[PDB]
Formats: sequence, structure tokens, C-alpha cells
Amino acid sequence: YEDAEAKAKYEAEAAFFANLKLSDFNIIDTLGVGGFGRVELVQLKSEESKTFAMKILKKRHIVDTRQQEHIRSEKQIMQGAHSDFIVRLYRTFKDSKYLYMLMEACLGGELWTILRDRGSFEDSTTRFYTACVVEAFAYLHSKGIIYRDLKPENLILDHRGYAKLVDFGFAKKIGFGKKTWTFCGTPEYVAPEIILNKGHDISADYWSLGILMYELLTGSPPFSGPDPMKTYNIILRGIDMIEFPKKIAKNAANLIKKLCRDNPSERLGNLKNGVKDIQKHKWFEGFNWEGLRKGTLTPPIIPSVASPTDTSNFDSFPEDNDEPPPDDNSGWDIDF
Ligand SMILES: Nc1ncnc2c1ncn2[C@@H]1O[C@H](COP(=O)(O)OP(=O)(O)NP(=O)(O)O)[C@@H](O)[C@H]1O
Ligand SMILES: [Mn+2]
Ligand SMILES: [Mn+2]
Repeated sequence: YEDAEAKAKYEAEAAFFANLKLSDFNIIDTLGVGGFGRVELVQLKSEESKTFAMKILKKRHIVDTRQQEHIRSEKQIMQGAHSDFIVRLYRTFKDSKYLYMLMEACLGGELWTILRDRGSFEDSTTRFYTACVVEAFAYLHSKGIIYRDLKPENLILDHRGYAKLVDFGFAKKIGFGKKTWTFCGTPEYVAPEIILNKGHDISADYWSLGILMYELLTGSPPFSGPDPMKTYNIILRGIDMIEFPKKIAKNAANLIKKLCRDNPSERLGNLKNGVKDIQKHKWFEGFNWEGLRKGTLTPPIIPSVASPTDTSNFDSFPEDNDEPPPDDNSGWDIDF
């Protein structure tokens, strides 16, 4: 906790949610669907101004895909994180078939579709979103947590236009002085030390930050092949072999190259002053970090959200008519 005021605020919030039951909520509309389950916008019956994104997961699909540890870690990390740049997980529920994760609703919409529709983001737009991620990473890395799934698809906008990290399925708390060893992530975004199975730590995230900048500035990540093997070889060749288009400002290219160092120990953010070295890079000259943290900074893209029940920034989905999944009572979900 930052201080005693924050400690007390979060304990009061936890006690507020501990008292709630699934029956205290109304379903408003669906935010997303898939084989994993659905994300529903839900409303607190006793306080209609409080709405939430409830991710409802079929437990059998989690077991089939061997993601029990991933979802347990997602719960622990997300429920324990208290950052304005990370979607809050307030609490969980469970029954025999489903897990329910009650999260902060971000009603501004998905960033990746905006990026696709515009082709690429201007320098100042990209700088705002990159700074949001930089703050989220400052928090996570201060707690020894690797995020490990940075990509435009895992950035969601709230109603103001602030970006937040969602989807902690690959996030992991790493022990002090330890590395982690699982080959996972999206191929274009995986760092070379993950490809070479040398173990990785929070510095892999700084690699991903570079990729993100490049993608946001150009519409595509810098390393890409026809199949993941060629992509991995390209990655192992290094960022210094990638052509930086003139579209990318010189300071942005410099920062990307410092983030995508082959050696994790040399990556900006992993040096003497940690994430502060990223924040002081000349690309961020004139960027109001204090205003970003205070919420006074004007986002580059303003979604309009008329009310806490407005889902107009999300696709429409027919309500669930699928067969209920089989019961799952193996017991790996005790803490939920
Ligand atoms: N807190 C949230 N607020 C608003 N929309 C959300 C929220 N969480 C998830 N969504 C939406 O639901 C989608 C699924 O979220 P996600 O955390 O990626 O679950 P998932 O199990 O990984 N589904 P998928 O990405 O298809 O594998 C997101 O891409 C968003 O469009
Ligand atoms: Mn996702
Ligand atoms: Mn996902």
C-alpha cells in the first residue's frame, strides 16, 4: 500500500464486496463472448450507479486448456492489484459450473479495434497509451509481477479514454532473484530470452513495451514471419535489423531500440532507475506524468459513455443459448 489512507480505503472496499452475493446483481448486457465464457455488464441492485464487468468462465474449458494455474494467478494478481492503470478485480464467486470475476467496467471500448480502424496512432496518441502501460508496469514490477501479455488487444479504455491492462492470464508473480520458464505469449511479442528458454523476468515486459510502441505507431509489430519459427528467428536477429519507417519519430525509434535490447539486463526500465528511466526518456519530454496519475491529462481519444449501463462501445451479442458446461468439482477453485 502507498500509505495508511490507501490501506484503509482498500480494506473498506474489500469488506463492502465480501458482503455481496451473486443475487445482488442485475445483468445489463454482454460485453464479450467466446469459448472461454462471457463478460457481462452487471448492475448492483442496491446502487444502480455501480456497474461492473463480470467475467463468467466455464470451468470445464479452463480444465481442458490446462489454465487452472493461470486463472488462479489472474485472480490473485488482479484482486491484489490497486492501480488506476489496471482493471480492478473486486472479488470472485463460484458455483459447480462457473467462476464469476467481478471487475471494474471499462466502458470506453477495446483499443485494438480503434487501432485497426485508424491504421495507426499518431505520436501523441501512442505516447499517452504507452504512458498508461508504463504506469501499470511500474506498479506490477514494484511487486515482482511480470505481465507477459502486452498487445493492443489487452488494453481497454474506460469512459474517459484512459487505458488499462486487462487479461492477466499469462501474468506471474516471480520470486526475488528467480526467473520463470514457461514459453507463452503472442509470438510477435515474445522476448528472445523466452524463445531461447533462458528464463525470463520483468524485463521481458520492457521488450513488449517496445513492440507495442512500434505496433501503435505503424499498425504492425516489427518482427513478423509467415510461421512462428521464422518470426522467432527474426526476433533473435534483433531490433537493429528492423527498418524504422520515417513515420516513427526519431525519439520514438530511439526509445523502441532501447526497450528491445537483445540482452534483458540492458533494457531501458531494467537499469539504474527502473521505470523512471523510461519516464525520463526524451520521447516523453513535455508529457505530464503527474497529470496522468492525477487524471487531469486529456486522453487522445474520447469515447462518450452516457451512463454506467451504456454498452454502445462494444459489439452486440445474442444472449447465451449454449448448453451448460459439465459440473467441475475437482476443487482447484477453493479460494474463489
Ligand atoms: N473489465 C472489463 N470491462 C470491459 N470489457 C471487458 C472487461 N474485461 C473483459 N472485457 C471484454 O471482454 C473481452 C474478454 O476479456 P479477456 O480478459 O481477454 O477474457 P478472455 O478469457 O481472455 N477472452 P479471450 O481474449 O477471447 O481469450 C475483452 O477483450 C473485452 O472486450
Ligand atoms: Mn485478451
Ligand atoms: Mn485473452
